[PDB]
Amino acid sequence: KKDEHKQQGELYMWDSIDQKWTRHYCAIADAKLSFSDDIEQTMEEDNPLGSLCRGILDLNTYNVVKAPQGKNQKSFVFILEPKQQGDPPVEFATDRVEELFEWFQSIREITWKIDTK
Repeated sequence: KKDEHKQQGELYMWDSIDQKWTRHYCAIADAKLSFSDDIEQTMEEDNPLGSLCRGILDLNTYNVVKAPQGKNQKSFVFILEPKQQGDPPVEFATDRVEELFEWFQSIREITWKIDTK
């Protein structure tokens, strides 16, 4: 028995702004991943726009790499490496082994693997 369904939830991304791990509302649609701004750890100084889609990963020009021993107070981290030209990388992390293999395997399902013919 198997059932396909959109993978949506929360994730963590390295924030050099405050050098810490905040909570972001992620959601994969079609072949892209959109993460929203802090939903509780908001650092709005003057309460800017905020909006919903703070950023999206085309997942068509990146590379996933399982970072060992995690990064920055982490033990399990994954880094995205753009393939466009000279774009910056992005670090991700979780608090469980299941959430890690679940969210990161999906990100890889679009980047690490690409079926086009």
